[PDB]
Amino acid sequence: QVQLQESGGGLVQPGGSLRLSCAASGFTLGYYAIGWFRRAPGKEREGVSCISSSGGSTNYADSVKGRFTISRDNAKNTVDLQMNSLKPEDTAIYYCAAEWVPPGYGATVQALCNNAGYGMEYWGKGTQVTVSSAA
Amino acid sequence: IVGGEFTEVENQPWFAAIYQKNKGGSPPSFKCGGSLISPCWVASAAHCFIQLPKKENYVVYLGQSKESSYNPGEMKFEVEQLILHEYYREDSLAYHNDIALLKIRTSTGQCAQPSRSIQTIALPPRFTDAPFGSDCEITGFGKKNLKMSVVKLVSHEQCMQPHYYGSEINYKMLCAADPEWKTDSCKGDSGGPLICNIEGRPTLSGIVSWGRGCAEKNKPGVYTRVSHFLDWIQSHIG
Repeated sequence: QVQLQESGGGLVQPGGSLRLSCAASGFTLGYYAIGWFRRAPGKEREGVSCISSSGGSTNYADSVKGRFTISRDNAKNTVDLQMNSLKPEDTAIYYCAAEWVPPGYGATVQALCNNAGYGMEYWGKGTQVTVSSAA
Repeated sequence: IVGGEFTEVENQPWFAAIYQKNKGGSPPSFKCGGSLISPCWVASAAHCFIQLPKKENYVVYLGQSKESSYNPGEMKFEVEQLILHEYYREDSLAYHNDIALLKIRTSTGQCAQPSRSIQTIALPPRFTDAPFGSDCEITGFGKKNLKMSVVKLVSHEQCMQPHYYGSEINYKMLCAADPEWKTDSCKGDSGGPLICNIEGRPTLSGIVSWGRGCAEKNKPGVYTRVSHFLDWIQSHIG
């Protein structure tokens, strides 16, 4: 009965901002590291931004450093992705994914984020973010 | 694992943490240690799986270290084969033929790829063991982070003494302890490796199986003698 659900997808003007949210039902999201991955038209899945279960560690793809901000609320069972200064290059389907990090590894979530999300336990169906002059 | 030091990214890169799955999105529970003997095969103890011998219940993690970054694509493994020794029996205190094989694969179906943090361990030559008194090293999460320690092989004659274990020790087993009785394997180290040198090559000589107490005087840790299970092992592996 475990479900991950993204929300916040829409159509925004280049330079605009948009906030995504990932909510879980059926389990406690706070035990899990969360990663935002995206697939743009034509390209393969890439890690946008990731965060550890407690929120102490984060990682960002170079493409979005200084523009995106990931955060979470383990009381409300959510993880958010704040997107500022949006560019057409950001147009894609954005997925939320959750993975339990076993004890005995480094504190970093960098390798969690740089590998296209292969092996991530749980996945949402994804939400569409489109940046265009058509907005 | 009583006493010793915490390992790093190049210490015991063959060690495998074996977890049991919980219902729903609850994080898994640590169950046993194990050793990567082939890119696709982990060796552990049968008594770790006798309650729930179906492979779907478990997940294996590799490359554990405080300096290694967790990558689920290469360090998490599902079990596509769970093989317990067909003549595993539980005696009064000892396990007999306490050995099991787990065939592993990533989410994309790959086996373990060697790295700074993930290496296989060599099997012993048939019926060949390090001399008694040799320094072997044990490793585990047993009684937060991976630890390793050094124990010495104990002869069967010494081990089969009445004030030790008597006739509950056979020659398909291996005894090892600290001469100062201060270091030893404990609850939660089950299935983990006993690494001895044979011809100056690190070798999986033992699999943590049982013992009365932990680092208790006159009672050393008992191990499955891997050198006597090669035919069995390679009968399933290759």
